[PDB]
Amino acid sequence: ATMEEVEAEKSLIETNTKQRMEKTIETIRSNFNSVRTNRASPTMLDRIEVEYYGTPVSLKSIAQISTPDASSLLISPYDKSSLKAIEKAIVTSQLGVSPNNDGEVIRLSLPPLTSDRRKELAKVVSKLAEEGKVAVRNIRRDALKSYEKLEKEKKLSEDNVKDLSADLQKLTDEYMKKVESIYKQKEQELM
Amino acid sequence: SSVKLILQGRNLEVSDNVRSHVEDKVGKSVAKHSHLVREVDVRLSARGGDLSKGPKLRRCEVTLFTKRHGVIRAEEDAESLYSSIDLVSSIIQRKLRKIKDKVSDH
RNA sequence: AACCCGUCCUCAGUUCGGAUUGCAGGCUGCAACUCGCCUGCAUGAAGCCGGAAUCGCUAGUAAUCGCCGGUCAGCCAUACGG
RNA sequence: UAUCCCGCCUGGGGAGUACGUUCGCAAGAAUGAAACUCAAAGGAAUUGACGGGGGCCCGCACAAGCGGUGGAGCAUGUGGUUU
RNA sequence: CAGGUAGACAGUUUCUAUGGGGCGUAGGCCUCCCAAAAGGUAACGGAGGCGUGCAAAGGUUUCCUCGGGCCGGACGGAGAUUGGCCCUCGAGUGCAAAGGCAGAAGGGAGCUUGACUGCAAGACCCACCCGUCGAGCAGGGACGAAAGUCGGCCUUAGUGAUCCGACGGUGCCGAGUGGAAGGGCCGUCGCUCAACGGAUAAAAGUUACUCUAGGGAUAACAGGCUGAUCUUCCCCAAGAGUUCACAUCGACGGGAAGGUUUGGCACCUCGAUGUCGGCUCUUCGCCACCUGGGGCUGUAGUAUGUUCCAAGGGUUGGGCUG
RNA sequence: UUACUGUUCCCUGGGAUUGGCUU
RNA sequence: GACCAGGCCCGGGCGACUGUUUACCAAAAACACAGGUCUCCGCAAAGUCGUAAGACCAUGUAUGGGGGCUGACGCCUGCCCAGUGCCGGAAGGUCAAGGAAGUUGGUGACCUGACAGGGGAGCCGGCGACCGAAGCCCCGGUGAACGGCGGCCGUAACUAUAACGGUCCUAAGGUAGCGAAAUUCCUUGUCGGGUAAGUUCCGACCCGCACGAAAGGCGUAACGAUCUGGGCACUGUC
RNA sequence: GUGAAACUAAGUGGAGGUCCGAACCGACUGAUGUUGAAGAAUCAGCGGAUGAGUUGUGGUUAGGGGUGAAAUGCCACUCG
Ligand SMILES: [Mg+2]
Ligand SMILES: [Mg+2]
Ligand SMILES: [Mg+2]
Ligand SMILES: [Mg+2]
Ligand SMILES: [Mg+2]
Ligand SMILES: [Mg+2]
Ligand SMILES: [Mg+2]
Ligand SMILES: [Mg+2]
Ligand SMILES: [Mg+2]
Ligand SMILES: [Mg+2]
Ligand SMILES: [Mg+2]
Ligand SMILES: [Mg+2]
Ligand SMILES: [Mg+2]
Ligand SMILES: [Mg+2]
Ligand SMILES: [Mg+2]
Ligand SMILES: [Mg+2]
Ligand SMILES: [Mg+2]
Ligand SMILES: [Mg+2]
Ligand SMILES: [Mg+2]
Ligand SMILES: [Mg+2]
Ligand SMILES: [Mg+2]
Ligand SMILES: [Mg+2]
Ligand SMILES: [Mg+2]
Ligand SMILES: [Mg+2]
Ligand SMILES: [Mg+2]
Ligand SMILES: [Mg+2]
Ligand SMILES: [Mg+2]
Ligand SMILES: [Mg+2]
Ligand SMILES: [Mg+2]
Ligand SMILES: [Mg+2]
Ligand SMILES: [Mg+2]
Ligand SMILES: [Mg+2]
Ligand SMILES: [Mg+2]
Ligand SMILES: [Mg+2]
Ligand SMILES: [Mg+2]
Ligand SMILES: [Mg+2]
Ligand SMILES: [Mg+2]
Ligand SMILES: [Mg+2]
Ligand SMILES: [Mg+2]
Ligand SMILES: [Mg+2]
Ligand SMILES: [Mg+2]
Ligand SMILES: [Mg+2]
Ligand SMILES: [Mg+2]
Ligand SMILES: [Mg+2]
Ligand SMILES: [Mg+2]
Ligand SMILES: [Mg+2]
Ligand SMILES: [Mg+2]
Ligand SMILES: [Mg+2]
Ligand SMILES: [Mg+2]
Ligand SMILES: [Mg+2]
Ligand SMILES: [Mg+2]
Ligand SMILES: [Mg+2]
Ligand SMILES: [Mg+2]
Ligand SMILES: [Mg+2]
Ligand SMILES: [Mg+2]
Ligand SMILES: [Mg+2]
Ligand SMILES: [Mg+2]
Ligand SMILES: [Mg+2]
Repeated sequence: ATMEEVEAEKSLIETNTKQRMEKTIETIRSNFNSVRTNRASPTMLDRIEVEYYGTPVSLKSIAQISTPDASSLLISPYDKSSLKAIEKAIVTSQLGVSPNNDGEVIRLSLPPLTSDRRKELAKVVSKLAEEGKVAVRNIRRDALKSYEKLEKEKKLSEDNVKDLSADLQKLTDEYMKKVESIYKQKEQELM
Repeated sequence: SSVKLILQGRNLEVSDNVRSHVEDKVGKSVAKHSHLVREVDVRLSARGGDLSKGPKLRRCEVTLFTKRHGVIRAEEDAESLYSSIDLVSSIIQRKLRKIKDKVSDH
């Protein structure tokens, strides 16, 4: 178990972690944005498509999305024939909003935050954080096995594993703090 | 795999998201008997609504010529474009499976 | 016209094959560059009967040879109808 | 055609399901709902269509024969791209 | 009698170095540095290599010079091969490195086997055993016209004592004598005996059921040294702060004290310095949580914020956890 | 204990105990 | 009315239970247990103790005896025989002592040469064609025998998951049931319940570091000077 | 009660590795003692107590061993 072997076995296993930790933190942030806590919605209306002369086309190409207020939204359709198609898609999408019409445009109104919704919604926010922590702990759980597999194969010493393992926890614990930090700023958004 | 494809904008323009949806469906139904066929013919159409009088309806005509004197004719009509593509692909997978059951009758 | 008689070419990308391009000319037409048809020369590609597949034909038919006409000033007709 | 007695049905799905009860070593049997939901479900028979059902017959339908296409070059049409 | 066959049973082995031991790594030889201008010189100090190869890459005689850059020339281009010019040892010398070598120790050609036999004055090295160079003499020879050169390779790693055995040779001995068996002698061969001065022809683990002889020469607790780390301050002020570096934070970096953290060293204690937390009972320190008294404020007031003097006194009861 | 060298139980062959007629 | 003379209830883990155990720090979840299963033994039995004679087993006879594992009862007890074991097989290959077709050497009655060469008989030796068992190799069976029971990618119409599929490697890749457990490192996992507040306790989820089917799995009334949490009553524990 | 049985109500009977609890055999908790009264006991409660029970007398098994409801426990205060 020369030093050149410890560096290589450290470099191989460690890069699989860091390259895997960044995948989790990237996807975990996407799980928060999918909760859609009625802050602002230039993004919600993007995935809804509509039919325009036998062509499924996104709403972004057919009309403009302007946010005059955080709790509302304005759609300026260039074609009046395409206005009704937008109303159909929003309702069939079942997002949870009742669109209105003023004869020219479509206006949305995100509802207010209720107490019953905030608690049921807060349970989802905590649940996603739990799914993030277990994702990290599985990576700590996978990395330490490989150090033990090298040990049983007599390519590392007992002394090397205790050093790498103790040094590997410091790496993961840094990424753990990123989980709470994203959770702290989110819990402030509930109010 | 290793099979060509032919689309046709009969009464409209063929988009890219649509073309991806076409390859996804027939790619499933044809991947099974992929070593029997060489090409895939497709013809999309649209009618009604704002274009013509009557209910909006979009046709998807799909023809297939295998490597051994096989001919398939499939035509369906639906209210949307993707729904029309879905129903036709189910018909091809039905008749395409009917052929192997006759060849593998023994 | 295929065909008959006679000379030459003897299995070669060849006296097979005639694409591509340059030069020099003619006819139609007010007009021929994009965008017509032809002549005279010189260049002389690919191509050695052709995968998986697939078409026509049961008698003067298939195969093969050439002729005519319509539209048309002219003609991209190797088409169409005989 | 008639009399006497027993059991059994009252649209379909949910469902012979759930709770509870009796029996059974168990597997399970018997008894047996409701919420919600559709305007049908179903029977006989006819007519066509269809059948890797049966029987018969026909067309260059296959088979057999002759010559081609698909390859090469060049006419000429369609798509596609481009404008 | 022989072959095979159960740790059922017996007798034993199971290396050392080591900033405690173990897991790891290493064990012999050569080269450079550390090595302090002779030589020699340690560390778990920094870099790399060897366990050979060549029948010519040996010996002798003899003729040559590589490499780089530019220019010219078909395929040919940065680069094959060819001509010329310029700088001159920048190449190469089977392999690591150092040192050395230019009409050469490098690169070719011709003949050859001295990659001999029997020696050897005198030296270098040095605990011992080993190891290294070598004028010169005889013999019989190679190359060269001759003088002269040659006892393997430009040099330094390419290796293993002794016992025993094996092959070949031999004018030696031959257990009464003659022979023979066998042995000696000469020439040479056979170990990754690599833990490489090799304990045997032949050997791994476990003990928390344990035991003895010893050690503070040697670990864990504590003390002490050190102060990386930790804690607490200071220096510079790029900026934040509506403008305004210093009301309050202060990056980038720098200079300190303290000895409560985790550690390094292993100096006291191994014919004993009994541990974590808690109960009870103290007592000091200030780098100040509250109480007393002040300054500044982006201090209106109340209430803070930061900081100075100040350690007199005070600093609760419970749930979970050893 | 699949550490080294051995012992024992056990299995197997030759010999003794051990002989006759046939194939 | 003194002395004498049960505290009780709800829930969970382990073991079925009565019992046995480290005399002098461990009474238990360990041991035993009824039962269940595998394998051996046809009596001059296997097995066990002995140098042997012989003894026990047994004055018994496969509904009996010995040995291994498991441990009432109830529902069940899966996959892999490549390897290691055990059983059986017998074609060939390897093969001891021993036997002996022969071959070879030493000695020398003699012969010859010029001290040496050759050499009969007899004696003493060496080598060994071929014959030569079991065992092993080899061919099958056997898991309530020792034992083991995998990874990497992609895919569902919002994300997220992956019913499904592809690939590599093994003898085979963990089936029922259970699951932060007497097993879970991260860990005081997370949600719920209980408490004014619960690193312990109960229920559930499953990311099972490293459950798992007779070294048995999941449950289980009763029992326990067993471990573990809560509550009523009681009290100088406080 | 039935065709006869199965099944079923009383009485008799007094079973159990049954219950409470002395002797007897054990030794779970705590206190005390810990140069003890005692080289394991005293005090207060505790377990089994018709059974796989306890006990006397007289005997058997002896160390590369014996014995062991198996702790490496016991074999004359001594047992890897
Ligand atoms: Mg050609
Ligand atoms: Mg030809
Ligand atoms: Mg052709
Ligand atoms: Mg006809
Ligand atoms: Mg009918
Ligand atoms: Mg035909
Ligand atoms: Mg032993
Ligand atoms: Mg042995
Ligand atoms: Mg001894
Ligand atoms: Mg040592
Ligand atoms: Mg000096
Ligand atoms: Mg020196
Ligand atoms: Mg040089
Ligand atoms: Mg030279
Ligand atoms: Mg003699
Ligand atoms: Mg000599
Ligand atoms: Mg040595
Ligand atoms: Mg223990
Ligand atoms: Mg023990
Ligand atoms: Mg000391
Ligand atoms: Mg310490
Ligand atoms: Mg210390
Ligand atoms: Mg101190
Ligand atoms: Mg210290
Ligand atoms: Mg003393
Ligand atoms: Mg002060
Ligand atoms: Mg009492
Ligand atoms: Mg627990
Ligand atoms: Mg018990
Ligand atoms: Mg008991
Ligand atoms: Mg005791
Ligand atoms: Mg007890
Ligand atoms: Mg006790
Ligand atoms: Mg016990
Ligand atoms: Mg016997
Ligand atoms: Mg057990
Ligand atoms: Mg086997
Ligand atoms: Mg087998
Ligand atoms: Mg399962
Ligand atoms: Mg927990
Ligand atoms: Mg576990
Ligand atoms: Mg508690
Ligand atoms: Mg639990
Ligand atoms: Mg287990
Ligand atoms: Mg099993
Ligand atoms: Mg098992
Ligand atoms: Mg069990
Ligand atoms: Mg108990
Ligand atoms: Mg009793
Ligand atoms: Mg009692
Ligand atoms: Mg006792
Ligand atoms: Mg008492
Ligand atoms: Mg009592
Ligand atoms: Mg009692
Ligand atoms: Mg009792
Ligand atoms: Mg005695
Ligand atoms: Mg003795
Ligand atoms: Mg004793």
